[PDB]
Amino acid sequence: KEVEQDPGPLSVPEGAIVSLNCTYSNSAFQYFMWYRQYSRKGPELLMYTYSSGNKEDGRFTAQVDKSSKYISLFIRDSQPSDSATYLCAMRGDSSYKLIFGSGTRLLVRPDIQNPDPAVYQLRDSKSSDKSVCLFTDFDSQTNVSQSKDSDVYITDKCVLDMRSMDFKSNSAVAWSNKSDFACANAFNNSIIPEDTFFP
Amino acid sequence: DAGVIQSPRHEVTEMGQQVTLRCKPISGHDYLFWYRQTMMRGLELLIYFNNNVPIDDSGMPEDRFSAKMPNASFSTLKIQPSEPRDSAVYFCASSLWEKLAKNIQYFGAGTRLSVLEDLKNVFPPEVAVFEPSEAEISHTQKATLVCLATGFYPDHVELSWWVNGKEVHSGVCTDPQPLKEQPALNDSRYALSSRLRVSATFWQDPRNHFRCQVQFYGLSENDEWTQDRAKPVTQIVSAEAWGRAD
Repeated sequence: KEVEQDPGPLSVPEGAIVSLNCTYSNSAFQYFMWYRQYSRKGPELLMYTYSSGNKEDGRFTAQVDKSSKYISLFIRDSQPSDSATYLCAMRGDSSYKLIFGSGTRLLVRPDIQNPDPAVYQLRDSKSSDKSVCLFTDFDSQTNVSQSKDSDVYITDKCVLDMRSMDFKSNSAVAWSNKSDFACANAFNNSIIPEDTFFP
Repeated sequence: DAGVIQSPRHEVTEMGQQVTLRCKPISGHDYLFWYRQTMMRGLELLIYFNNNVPIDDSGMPEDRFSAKMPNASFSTLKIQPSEPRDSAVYFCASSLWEKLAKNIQYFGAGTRLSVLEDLKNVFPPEVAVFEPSEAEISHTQKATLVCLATGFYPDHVELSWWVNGKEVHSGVCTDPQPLKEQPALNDSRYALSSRLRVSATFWQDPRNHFRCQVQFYGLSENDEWTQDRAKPVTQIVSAEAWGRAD
């Protein structure tokens, strides 16, 4: 009663087709269904199928192959709202007990129409001391790596959406209490586009 | 309409103490399952009942864990005494006979449990709001504020932005997870970041008020605390900033 599933996390661009899948060894498993789990939420049913065949619902197609003992979930035209962990759940007919796979994290990256790569300095409010560098408006085809040492903290990309203006963007943050630390060489260890600024 | 309800949502406690998680399944449903979820073992079934009678307890540990449904609309899961390795998210699920055939279980929002070796490792969060850069406003007719929550443990926190006393989601982005302030140490304090972007004009309005808010889940009333330090209780720490033009 054990099922295999690569945890990922796989990162794909909005519109990309994605493939998730589990494999198992017990032939007793006769029912299969995919659940979806959003960060800090409970799992929610998404798809389910019996024996061999392929169930298609909108952008999702679920399959199962009892011979290969292999189950898959295809998401076409991946949308940001699809970012979550997908868990395959299976069981036999002698019990309603479900067996789950560890689950795969999928991060589908928002497609930002007009990039404007730039890094800024934000001042501490009231009175605090620790430079805070913002890297923003860069395209989703850009990765943000961790800083060499630990005194310089960095958070991965994050997309915000200003629904009032049909506009969205990314941003990563880097802060440190270290003296030599300054924006401009704040993201050195990351492959960033040509754009950068300085006050 | 009303889904599965679990309580409490968060639960931070010291080892050796009893912990009681409760769940209320959906009306009508005569099947109730209990699961646990961790990064290492994944989502695991512990026990499930049918009409208040437990059917499968294979996933239950030894007698330290205990479960039951005294009646059809209430179940309980008890750990006595608790231990660090029991830390996890415990989910309650509920279903019917006909739904289980099509394999549909309805899961509750879950209970995050953290059993610690001792409470002296618990610290609430520090919170700072950093103001936008003049360049970002000149280069673009938009202003991005930034919030930073640091030095908190364990990682039970919920950060939110409030604009003029109202919570705003449009133009917000928070770090999916927190990052350890010192990865080296087996345990370590955490930090989380968030950002809020409004239109340059909105930020330049001297009336608009922006406040970053972080809910932390720590100790409670009965939790002992014999140390000269602001008891690290469940609370809300916040930083703020006002709209300005110049």
